[PDB]
Amino acid sequence: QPEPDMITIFIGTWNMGNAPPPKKITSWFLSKGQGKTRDDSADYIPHDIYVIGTQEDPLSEKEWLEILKHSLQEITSVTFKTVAIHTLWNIRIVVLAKPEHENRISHICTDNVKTGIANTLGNKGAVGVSFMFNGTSLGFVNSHLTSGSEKKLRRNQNYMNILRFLALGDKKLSPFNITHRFTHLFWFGDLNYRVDLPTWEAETIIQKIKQQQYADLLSHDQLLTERREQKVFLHFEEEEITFAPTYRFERLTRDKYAYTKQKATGMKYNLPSWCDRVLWKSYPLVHVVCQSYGSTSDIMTSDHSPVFATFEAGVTSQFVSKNGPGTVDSQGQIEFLRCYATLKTKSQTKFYLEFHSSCLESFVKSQEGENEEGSEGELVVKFGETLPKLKPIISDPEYLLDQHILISIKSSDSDESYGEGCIALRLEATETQLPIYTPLTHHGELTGHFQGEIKLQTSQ
Ligand SMILES: Cc1nccn1Cc1cccc(C#N)c1
Repeated sequence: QPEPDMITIFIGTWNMGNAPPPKKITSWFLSKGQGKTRDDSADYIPHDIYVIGTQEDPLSEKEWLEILKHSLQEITSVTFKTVAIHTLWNIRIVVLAKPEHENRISHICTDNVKTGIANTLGNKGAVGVSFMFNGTSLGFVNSHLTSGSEKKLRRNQNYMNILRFLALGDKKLSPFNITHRFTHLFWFGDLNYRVDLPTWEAETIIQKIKQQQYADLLSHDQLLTERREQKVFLHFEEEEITFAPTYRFERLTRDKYAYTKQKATGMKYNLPSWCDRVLWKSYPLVHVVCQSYGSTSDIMTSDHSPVFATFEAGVTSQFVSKNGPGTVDSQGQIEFLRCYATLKTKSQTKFYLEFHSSCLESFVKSQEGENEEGSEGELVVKFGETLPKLKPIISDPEYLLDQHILISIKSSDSDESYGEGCIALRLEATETQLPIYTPLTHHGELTGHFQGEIKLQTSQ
């Protein structure tokens, strides 16, 4: 029975508004309603992995697991295995997989981050799950960020605290936060970004939604505008939104947006908004295609509609050769030529690199580079031809070209990372000097660049 080279992943996000669900929620798992929807001809075909994020979830873990498993069994006739379930307050993530994947899944990690301080600590934050699927790392984050049209800066701060402090994936990757630890990272939830238009435009906004004319609303979506200005979710993707705003509805219909200020809302307006979102970030040149992104029309127990997204995602097998794992394969090498880092830092310490990869027995520390002044005020750290030759565990090009090298640039004085990036080994050629590039980030913010050339030797 062959190992897959592709899987399909369902991502769901639903703020349940502290209400039990209705008896039927199958439309959610089938990607039916508004937006980019799944073809009817696929309805019996199970996804490989279902990841369900809920917010304001009033159910026990047991109660929700029963509803999810029975939902998927009715759809697919498959009894899904529970990979992980993790709850922080009323924020929950559930990972379910086809039984045929049970022995493909390992290294399951769960964590949560509570956001805010005092007043603002007690119900917002994130839960997450990570695991290996054969040779591929997968990470999943469900976050409920700060509410309120006038708190986009707080939401961006929540994002940075979640990606700094959520402890998922391989702890040996110590310089790297979750935005570098996974082949595929899915981040979803009630991100709570609003359509930033005047309160007096509420009925105009409703009109536009009834006409399915979303262009002038999306141009004011705080998540799209904040992402465009590189304030949040740097280097994440999102599919185009072609579904109505998922918030704020009157319960038990989808016919009415309830936007007016009420004591129940702290006298705040809730203009129609795309609160409920799915984004992702995959390593360079790994196959990831969004095949649905939409909202249900028939689940109305909450003031939010459920959102679905599905993805094709490239996966690799757990590779064994006569040599690695357990030794190097002398027929393989990774060389870096003419490499330099450009850092936004004002500091004057020496810097060294760390190369981390599951194609190495352990990470590799370089010698210090040579600092020069850049023409426009920057620090340029030159490595020239000084970088250590990396010794992969397996030389087979069917393995090695699918791998990635994570790069950290660290201060010699403090050993702290100033920047983290990732280089794909999916090169146009082997035994050939080829340009490489990655931006560098720290706490998910741009801190500089790493560029140079690579020369990859495989056994072919
Ligand atoms: C195969 C195995 N033995 C111990 C732990 N695992 C990984 C695991 C745990 C729970 C659910 C799944 C699935 N699906 C996989």
